[PDB]
Amino acid sequence: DVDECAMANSNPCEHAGKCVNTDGAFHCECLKGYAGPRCEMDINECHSDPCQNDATCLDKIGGFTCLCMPGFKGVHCELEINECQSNPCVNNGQCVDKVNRFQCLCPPGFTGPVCQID
Ligand SMILES: *[C@@H]1O[C@H](CO)[C@@H](O)[C@H](O[C@@H]2OC[C@@H](O)[C@H](O)[C@H]2O)[C@H]1O
Ligand SMILES: *[C@@H]1O[C@H](CO)[C@@H](O)[C@H](O)[C@H]1O
Ligand SMILES: *[C@@H]1O[C@@H](C)[C@@H](O)[C@@H](O)[C@@H]1O
Ligand SMILES: [Ca+2]
Ligand SMILES: [Ca+2]
Ligand SMILES: [Ca+2]
Repeated sequence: DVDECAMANSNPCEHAGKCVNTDGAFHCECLKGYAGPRCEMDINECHSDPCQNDATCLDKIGGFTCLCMPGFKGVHCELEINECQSNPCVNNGQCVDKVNRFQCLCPPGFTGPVCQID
């Protein structure tokens, strides 16, 4: 048998996989996110569709990241930002939290996006 893990100048496994010599061939212990007989395959962690609310899943090494639609947040984009948190309405306007925006319900006699015009 040839020791592919010892006689090699560089790792015969891909992606820093750990070479384990066997009789007639060799084995590769793959790090997280890699698969295949030589760890050559990058696992697509986005195949399970983890991102919610029409977010876009980007495949990463041993994981993923979600690009949220505007107005959403969280690991899976499962939360909605509350644009009313900053108290945008003035003149005692009531703030309604929408997706990626707020709406100020103004008391009669006031207009404007945040009820700033008497
Ligand atoms: C397939 O969908 C799952 C829904 O939650 C998701 O967990 C899976 O994600 C992975 O799990 C969480 C993250 O921390 C890991 O890095 C990732 O492998 C997804 O693949
Ligand atoms: C927080 O308040 C500001 C105005 O002060 C507004 O621009 C933001 O949209 C709101 O979320
Ligand atoms: C991925 O990103 C999200 C935010 C949406 O714009 C999708 O349409 C896109 O494919
Ligand atoms: Ca061998
Ligand atoms: Ca991946
Ligand atoms: Ca919102």
